[PDB]
Amino acid sequence: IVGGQEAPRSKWPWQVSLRVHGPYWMHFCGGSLIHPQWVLTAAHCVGPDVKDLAALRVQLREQHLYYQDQLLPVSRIIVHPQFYTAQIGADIALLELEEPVNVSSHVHTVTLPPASETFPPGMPCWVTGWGDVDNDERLPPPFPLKQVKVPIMENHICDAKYHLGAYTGDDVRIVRDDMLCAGNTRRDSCQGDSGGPLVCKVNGTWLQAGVVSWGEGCAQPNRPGIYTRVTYYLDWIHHYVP
Amino acid sequence: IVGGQEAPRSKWPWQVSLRVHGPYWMHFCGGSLIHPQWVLTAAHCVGPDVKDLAALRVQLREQHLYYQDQLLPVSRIIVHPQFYTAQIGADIALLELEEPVNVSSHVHTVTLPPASETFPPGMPCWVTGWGDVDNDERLPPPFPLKQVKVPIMENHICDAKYHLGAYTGDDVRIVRDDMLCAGNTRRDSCQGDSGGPLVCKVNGTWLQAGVVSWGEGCAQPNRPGIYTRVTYYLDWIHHYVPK
Amino acid sequence: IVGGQEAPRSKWPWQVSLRVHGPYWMHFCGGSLIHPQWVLTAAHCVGPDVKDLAALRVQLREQHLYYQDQLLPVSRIIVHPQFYTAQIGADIALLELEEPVNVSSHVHTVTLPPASETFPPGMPCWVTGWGDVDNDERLPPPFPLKQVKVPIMENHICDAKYHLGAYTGDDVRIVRDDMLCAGNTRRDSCQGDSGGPLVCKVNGTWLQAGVVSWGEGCAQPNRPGIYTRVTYYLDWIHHYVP
Amino acid sequence: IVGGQEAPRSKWPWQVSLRVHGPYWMHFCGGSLIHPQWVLTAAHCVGPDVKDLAALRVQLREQHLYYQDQLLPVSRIIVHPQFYTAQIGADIALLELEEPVNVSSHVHTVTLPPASETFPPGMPCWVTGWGDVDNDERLPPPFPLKQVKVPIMENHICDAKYHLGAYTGDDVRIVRDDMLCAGNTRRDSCQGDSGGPLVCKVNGTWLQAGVVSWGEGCAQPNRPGIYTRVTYYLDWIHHYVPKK
Amino acid sequence: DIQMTQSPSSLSASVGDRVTITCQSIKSVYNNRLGWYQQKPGKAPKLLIYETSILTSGVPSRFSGSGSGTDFTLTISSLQPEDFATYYCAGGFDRSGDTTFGQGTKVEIKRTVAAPSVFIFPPSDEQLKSGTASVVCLLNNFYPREAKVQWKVDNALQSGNSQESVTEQDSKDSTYSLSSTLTLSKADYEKHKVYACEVTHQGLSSPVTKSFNRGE
Amino acid sequence: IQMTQSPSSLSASVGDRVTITCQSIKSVYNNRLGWYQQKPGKAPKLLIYETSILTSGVPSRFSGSGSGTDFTLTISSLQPEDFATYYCAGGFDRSGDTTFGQGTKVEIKRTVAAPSVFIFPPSDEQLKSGTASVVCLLNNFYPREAKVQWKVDNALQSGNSQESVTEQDSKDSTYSLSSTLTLSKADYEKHKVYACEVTHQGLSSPVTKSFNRGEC
Amino acid sequence: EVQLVESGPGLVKPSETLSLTCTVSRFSLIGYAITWIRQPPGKGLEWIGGISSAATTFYSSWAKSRVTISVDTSKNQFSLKLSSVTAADTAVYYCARDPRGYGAALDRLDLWGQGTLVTVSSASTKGPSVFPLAPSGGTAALGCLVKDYFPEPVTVSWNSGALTSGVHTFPAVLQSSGLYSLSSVVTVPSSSLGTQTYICNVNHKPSNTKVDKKVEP
Amino acid sequence: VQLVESGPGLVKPSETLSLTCTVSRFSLIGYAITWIRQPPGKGLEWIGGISSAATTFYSSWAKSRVTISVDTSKNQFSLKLSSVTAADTAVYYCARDPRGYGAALDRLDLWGQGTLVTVSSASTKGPSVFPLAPSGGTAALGCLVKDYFPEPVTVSWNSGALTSGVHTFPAVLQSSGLYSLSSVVTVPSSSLGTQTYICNVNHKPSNTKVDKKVEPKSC
Ligand SMILES: *C[C@@](*)(O)[C@H](CCCNC(N)=[NH2+])NC(=O)CNC(=O)[C@@H](N)CCC(=O)O
Ligand SMILES: *C[C@@](*)(O)[C@H](CCCNC(N)=[NH2+])NC(=O)CNC(=O)[C@@H](N)CCC(=O)O
Ligand SMILES: *C[C@@](*)(O)[C@H](CCCNC(N)=[NH2+])NC(=O)CNC(=O)[C@@H](N)CCC(=O)O
Ligand SMILES: *C[C@@](*)(O)[C@H](CCCNC(N)=[NH2+])NC(=O)CNC(=O)[C@@H](N)CCC(=O)O
Ligand SMILES: [Ca+2]
Ligand SMILES: [Ca+2]
Ligand SMILES: [Ca+2]
Repeated sequence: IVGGQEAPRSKWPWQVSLRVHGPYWMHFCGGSLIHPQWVLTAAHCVGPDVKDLAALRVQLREQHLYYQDQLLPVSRIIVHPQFYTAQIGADIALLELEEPVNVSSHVHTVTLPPASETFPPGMPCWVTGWGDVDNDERLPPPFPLKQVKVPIMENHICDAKYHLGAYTGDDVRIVRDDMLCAGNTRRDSCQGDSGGPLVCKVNGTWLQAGVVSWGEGCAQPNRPGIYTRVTYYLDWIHHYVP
Repeated sequence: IVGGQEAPRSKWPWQVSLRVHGPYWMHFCGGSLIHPQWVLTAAHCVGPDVKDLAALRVQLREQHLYYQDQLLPVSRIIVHPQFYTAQIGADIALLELEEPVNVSSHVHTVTLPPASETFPPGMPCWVTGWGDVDNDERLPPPFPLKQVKVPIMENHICDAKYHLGAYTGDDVRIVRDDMLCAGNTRRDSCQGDSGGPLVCKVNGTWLQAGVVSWGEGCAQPNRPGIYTRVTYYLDWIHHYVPK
Repeated sequence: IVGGQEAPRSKWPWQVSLRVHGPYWMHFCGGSLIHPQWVLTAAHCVGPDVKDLAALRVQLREQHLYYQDQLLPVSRIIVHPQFYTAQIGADIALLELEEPVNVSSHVHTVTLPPASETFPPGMPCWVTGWGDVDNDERLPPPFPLKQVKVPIMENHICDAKYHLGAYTGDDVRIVRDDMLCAGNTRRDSCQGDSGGPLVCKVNGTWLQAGVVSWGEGCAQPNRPGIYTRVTYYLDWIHHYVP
Repeated sequence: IVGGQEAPRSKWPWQVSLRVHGPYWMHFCGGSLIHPQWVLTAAHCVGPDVKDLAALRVQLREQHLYYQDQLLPVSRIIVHPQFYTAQIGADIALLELEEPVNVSSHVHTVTLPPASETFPPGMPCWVTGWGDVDNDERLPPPFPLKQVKVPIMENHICDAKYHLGAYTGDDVRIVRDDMLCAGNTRRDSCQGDSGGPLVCKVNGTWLQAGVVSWGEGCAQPNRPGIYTRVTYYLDWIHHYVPKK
Repeated sequence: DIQMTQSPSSLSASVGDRVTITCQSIKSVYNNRLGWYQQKPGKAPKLLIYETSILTSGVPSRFSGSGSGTDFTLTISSLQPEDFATYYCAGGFDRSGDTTFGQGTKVEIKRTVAAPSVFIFPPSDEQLKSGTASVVCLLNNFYPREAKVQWKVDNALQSGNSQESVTEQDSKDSTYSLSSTLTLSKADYEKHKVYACEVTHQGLSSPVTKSFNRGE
Repeated sequence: IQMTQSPSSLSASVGDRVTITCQSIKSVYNNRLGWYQQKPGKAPKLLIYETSILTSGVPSRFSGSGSGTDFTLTISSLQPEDFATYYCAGGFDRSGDTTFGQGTKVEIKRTVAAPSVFIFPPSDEQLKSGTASVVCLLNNFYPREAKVQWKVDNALQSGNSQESVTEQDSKDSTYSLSSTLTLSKADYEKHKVYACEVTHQGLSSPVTKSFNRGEC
Repeated sequence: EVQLVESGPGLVKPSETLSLTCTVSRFSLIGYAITWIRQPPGKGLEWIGGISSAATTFYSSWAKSRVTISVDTSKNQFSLKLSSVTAADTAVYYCARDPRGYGAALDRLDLWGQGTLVTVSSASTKGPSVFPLAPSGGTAALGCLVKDYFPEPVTVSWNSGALTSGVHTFPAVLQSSGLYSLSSVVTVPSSSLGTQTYICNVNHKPSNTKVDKKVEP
Repeated sequence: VQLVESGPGLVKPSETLSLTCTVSRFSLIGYAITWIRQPPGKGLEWIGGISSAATTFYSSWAKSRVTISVDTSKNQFSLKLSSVTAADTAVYYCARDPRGYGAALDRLDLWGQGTLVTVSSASTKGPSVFPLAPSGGTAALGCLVKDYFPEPVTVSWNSGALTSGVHTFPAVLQSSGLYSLSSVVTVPSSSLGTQTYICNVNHKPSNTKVDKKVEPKSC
């Protein structure tokens, strides 16, 4: 998380951390608990290549990584079939947990939006994660979960910004309709934040607007962070998730 | 270059090395002299972001990098407008040199193919460059230009291989029609080879079939190298480059 | 610490972790609380070059690094005058804290030995630290304090081992009289453990026998760990420390 | 080499490059041809630990590394018995080549000094190598041999400088009698230059005054380059290398 | 409970033969959750194949796994002498406890008929100090396992006095060794003189009798 | 050559400690002494180099010792696979004074096994092509040292037969040998009984195998 | 180089509780699952239960009532406790790892322990009595009779590991006495007798007995 | 890592045998290659070698009639032995000294597979396979692999299927100047007349593959 502060213990109970085997079960991506048996993450975290599930574990909402770990096994990885790369689109995946989580005050699910939800600018949105604090800058120990309020930008506005200082033709779409834009040069998500949620307050309820997907660098001029528009893939998500 | 040997002094006279300023003018991509005032390269080498020309020079065909350098300035960078990323496609670019090259026996142009040319399997093809010798393995000093004979694979065959051990739906195309496949687990191009040529002998003449573009890893199982199909962009090249 | 396990919360209350400014107050050496206003460490940690005290803090006994940190300022660095390099000898230093620590059950001082103490083989000795787990292998998060029981080896035996597979003349002493040997190929201290204590149980009391100094590699054949012999420098320590 | 320029093709014919096996026979130290069958280097390059000779080759004077290599095998490594570390001293070694080199105009030996030679300040000395151009800064391709004129400093003066901004007691000697000091913040040897020669012109002849040994950083304030005093070890060198 | 059926329960095959062991269930396997184990006598089972068809690294290519749902197969393309072991399949039907092992399949090597080397050992003077005595007949390195050892004490046939034990088939020559131990009281051992073991095997044209005279 | 290996050949049981010595009159240059293992029909393998250094992957049962003029290869616990010809090789200078030792053939020791003598008459196709080639097979025996004689109508033949011997098998450690008497079909067609007489250590009274001529 | 080790009492009296521990040498197992399997003598593999990556216990149909599986992260140990044991519980106990950290899996048990024999009996441990099986021109056979011990196992080596070829240690037989008897034989050349010394090295770990007996003609 | 010897298998006397030692997908720049030969049934003999610095060293014998060289561009080493006699018939090996010595023998870490060179005025020939027809318990039968040139011949039974009891003997040079061998197999007498035996002889130098079907006779 570029910009923003350390999240309070209470906030973001749906926040998960994806772990990879090695000298330790290291953090590499985030995700959200959308059901007691399901995690919503980015496809680029777990694909396009088929991954050995022995090399993956999920960690539920805790303040700091590695200090109070209880690693959960994954039974299935479901990557959107239309996914190849983040810039192409369909950067969304589901993880089915081997065991259902016992929901509580500190650990519970995030609400997905209705299809009709557009998430226009002005919307109070927040992105959360344990990823990079700046470009090629890791989150230092004790690894606190970080949060940042990010401004929503319209797709065409964002798409126009992405063309500034680029050879790509103006008629050539960069920011695709399954994507959403948020951030500026001070507030943004970064590498290690992927799969993590972009949540917005809509009539007193937190709805996951997006999934941390990609962007050119981290909090770069005319390069807002790009997210997978959750509304676009609702039908796919709900084919698996109750 | 993964697999293959060091090129003879004679061979590949169209081969160029793209340089970037720093403690030295370091090699970062390859390219081909297609005209005395033009070099053909991959767009990902010089894009999608706009680059300062002060930070770029071209080096004509020499056996080793840095030993006998004569760095040439570039006056213009022309990246295909449809280019964003290698996997999306249109990974092609042109560099206009500030001064024309006086062509000789060791330094001359490569012939571009006619549009009708398909480059089917069986074709004797070679790829050349100064890039990585294996995955995350740099070409060691004295930096000789390397060559490798690579087998051409049909797009649908290659696209099928790309789907093996991938979640991507079979109906979802990976190897696009502006792309070409060549290589195996022993013979392939790698990072630092980009923009460099894939040349095939067609009726006694060397024609550039492709431009080194992308691939998953270097010489990986079921992952042949992907090159830019030069035929696809002939009309665009010739809008700038004299016939 | 090469070999050995994670220390219980109770054990080694004198253990300190030296910090250096940067993206975070990172651990770089260990040391021991020998007085409520003094820390005993290795000279190579803080020398021979003069160090800016703004760049240094002391962290008292805690189980894991960076989780419950309360960084203490240092007012003076006293490096033994005979110190230039670890292999030459006199790799011992004192840190005077700006404020005296309030001693308790979890945080208290280590006893220094009498001069007459020899620390012969057979002695039950332990070395503790947050340093490297193996050669060029850092201690992974959550950074637990590690402990390992190390076997004491006589200086001449150790010096003979140090000459095996070395061009150095047999008459040329490597292990000096101000040094002490402990460890094998399975149990040893490593980089980042420097300054830390080598304590042995002598008639029901823990006495700091040595200070983590140097060695060729970490737990290498015929290369036991070399510690500064605390008995050798007692007079110097007690010139400053009450 | 910190500071200084690229050496002309003619100059420093005694200069050798020590190589180590790997993806290529990479440069790691230097040395000097002192006899057609012997090369003089620093002990820390090849010790104190025993090294496999399969992993070592010597490359005679050439302008650039790797471009026109003819790697020579080594038959014996002789490290001074008193050597453990550079700061302790006796950082000197000899390599016996498996084959004698055919000396020429571009490749020939350096003269060792008489024992009486002191090498006082003022002398015109030069250090040569293919090592680091600055602290943690490698010599970039095409890897030219570099040269730098370095000023000689007296041992006690140098020792005093080494104590400035150091906790080490003034009575505690850092620059030992088997060592020699040369360099400043603009001119100096660096990592990879080790074993290379420090040559000075004495009555119209180039004599190897020192062997690149160690130093705190590269061209750092009050930290001149420390070299092994060749005079100190003449008797040891000549126990193995024919007098002539 | 237990609901997985392996077929056959035991098989015998020659070296180089293709071997097929099938594993069947009534409920379908959860998520390709079907593995194959090889258990050599007095050793922990070894995982050869996992997730139906994936081969454990280091395991020879002669081992392959196939199948889906309710029907699975372990294949040994060219059976080797070392491949002698009990093979067990194991599957998962759910993620909360419905996992079992198959009954197992004992794979045995077939080779040319080999005759045993018969040996007789009289009770030790050390043992004769205590009340008991033991006479040992050894049958060394033969094929097949089937063999009958008869005890003749002064030519009289013996019943219920002996106990035999067979070695597990050799990993290299694929043969067996058998020991028949007759147990007698010191009182009865002194009552007789001619002790012999008559061996009748397939590899012997006529029964081999090995004996000794008491007090020699 | 100045490299004396001792013995030239040795026989030892499995698990036995084996010592092969290499000695020279001139002293070895710079610990320049290596040990090679050559298995039949294979390139030599470097096991030990620079007197005592073990090649990576080579079992710890192989060790090298010595200096100057006397060196030793040691096999602490001889394995059946260890049968081969071991050669030492040394250097006395850097310009050409290097040789190999004459070699030591190491052979695995086992119990005496009498041969099985088989006589084979010339095939009809070979007789139709004008040649008579008689084969006297000797099968699976220990030791290799055996005597074969060819009698034609009881008349002892000379220098018309050719023997050939296989190597030591790592399964039973025995050998087999082929005596082959060759003559024309015209020389064949003038004699009745073709006999092969075999004399071995396992043969208390020799074994004669014979046939009467033709395609009867 | 990765090892799992089962530890615990070899002999348990009936009605009591068997307690076993599965330890992991020079390797951590934070994200993994350990399951316990048993194998009655001569019978096949049976699942007892397991503990997941998230410390969740799963027990088989039988056992649910009388079995407890736990983790001591501080000790790098896994426990198994089987209450009210009968002779039906006499088996070889194994602990194995599921690298996916499942807890109720069986299809991918990659690492296994060596196995530990647990015998449920009211009988007391008895050390064995070793007797020589004395040799009789060509080949000669000789051995050791390891009579009347309890419980299993007994390990027999020859010449302290040096003699491995031709060695045949037979499986143990339960006698009328309720004690085990066993023989270990070896074939050697008759020529080697009187020139070579043959000693069998009998080891009964349940009673901490080690007997070395020299066989003579 | 692999070293490969290449060259003519058959050389006529008085001529010059030219061999090449190739190196696959490995550097070899700082190394030395030595050539060794091994007469049939005899021991190892050093021919000569080339150092890391391209320096040639030749043995006592050979010096006069031997030439060793390097083609770095081809990653090849050559061996040229002039005026060859039957005394030069051996297996030729090229080996590497990892110290790049040239005249060493004590540390030849990598070796080639070996190349048989036969010095003869004789021409190439396929073998003639003849059955060694069997004959109440165990029966023996085989194949006679007569007159061929040069070595080797590979004998399998039932196209690899029968391996146990198979004994293929070493080859013997005859008066004719043509080699010959045999291959024997023991089978149960019960299996004869139900099991068809086929010995598959293969002579790669002439590209010949013969399958002889061994069957019983009457006298
Ligand atoms: C996979 C996930 O951790 C990252 C983070 C997304 C970056 N977010 C913002 N706001 N800038 N996703 C990727 O790295 C996907 N690929 C890209 O972002 C590339 N365009 C650049 C990758 C890079 O600079 O490392
Ligand atoms: C830009 C140029 O240096 C390389 C060379 C192409 C790789 N060739 C083959 N045959 N694989 N082009 C790229 O690196 C373009 N991007 C990619 O290949 C990515 N898919 C991954 C790069 C990686 O794995 O390091
Ligand atoms: C200063 C402190 O972190 C280390 C740790 C001592 C190593 N302990 C054992 N048992 N080896 N002290 C040093 O790094 C002092 N310098 C050395 O030990 C060097 N001889 C080795 C340097 C290296 O390999 O990194
Ligand atoms: C071994 C050789 O290549 C180097 C070079 C000598 C450095 N020269 C000058 N003038 N500073 N020798 C060493 O690295 C010996 N060790 C040291 O000098 C250490 N005191 C520090 C090494 C460092 O700063 O990285
Ligand atoms: Ca970046
Ligand atoms: Ca890569
Ligand atoms: Ca430095």
